[PDB]
Amino acid sequence: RVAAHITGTRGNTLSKNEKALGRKINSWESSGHSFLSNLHLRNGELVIHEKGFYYIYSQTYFRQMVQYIYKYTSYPDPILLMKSARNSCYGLYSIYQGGIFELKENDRIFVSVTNEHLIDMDHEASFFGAFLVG
Repeated sequence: RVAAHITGTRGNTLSKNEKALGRKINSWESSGHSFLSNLHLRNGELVIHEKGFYYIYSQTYFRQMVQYIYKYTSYPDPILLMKSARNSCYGLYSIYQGGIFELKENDRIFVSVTNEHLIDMDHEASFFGAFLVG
């Protein structure tokens, strides 16, 4: 089985730039409902082992709030796959988005966000994963 769901561990009050927009999230972890099967975690990125279509999704709890999902292929710069944007009026702005994407062996994917208004790493409120579809 090829699948992964990694948890955001929180230990609340948490734009863009040339190559990648927002700031990359790397505080996930492989006791919080997160696992790794035929995929691993490194530098806060999901490294692909098997080539195939993958339904990638991410929920970032914000507690211009835009969530990004990049892929690092055999190409110098990060390739943006999906982007979920929101704008506030306290606040509650969870953001879920997913989509099927073709990946090659060694492709690394990561989540990026605009900290426009805090991000809560509740292992239940903020996760990142993907799985092989066929």
